[PDB]
Amino acid sequence: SIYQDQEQRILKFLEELGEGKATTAHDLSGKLGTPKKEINRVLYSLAKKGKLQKEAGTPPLWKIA
Amino acid sequence: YQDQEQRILKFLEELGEGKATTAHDLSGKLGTPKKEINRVLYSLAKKGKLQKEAGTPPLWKIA
DNA sequence: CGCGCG
DNA sequence: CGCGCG
Repeated sequence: SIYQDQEQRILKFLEELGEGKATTAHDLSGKLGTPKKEINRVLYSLAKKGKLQKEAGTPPLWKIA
Repeated sequence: YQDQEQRILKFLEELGEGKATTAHDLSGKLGTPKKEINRVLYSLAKKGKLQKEAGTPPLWKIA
C-alpha cells in the first residue's frame, strides 16, 4: 500500500541519518516530498509500534529506536 | 470570509446570547467544514465579537 | 505552531 | 480529540 511505502521511506531515511540522530517531521516532509500531515500520521504510528523514538519537544525530534 | 463570519454570528444570536455551542455543531448545522468553522470562531473571539468557554471541546457564544 | 485527528 | 495552523 501507499501507507506502507511511506513507512518504508521514512525508516530508510532515519536509518541512513544515524540511529542516534534525530530530525523533525518538517524535514522528513520536505526531503521525501510528502505532506507533513502524512509524515506525522506515520511517525506517531511507528512510535506507537516502538520502532521509532520520539524526543520530547517543539517540534518533536524523531530517530530509529 | 465576511460571508461565513456573518452566518455563524447569526446562528449564535438566533440561538440566544446566553446559550453556547460547539464548532462541531455549527459545522453540521451550517453545513460547513469544522476546519473553517474554527478559523472563523477563533478569529471572532480574538475580535471580541464572540466568547470562548474553556473546555474540551470549547463552547462558543455571542459576547 | 506543539497538530498526528480518521 | 483540545486542532483554529497559512
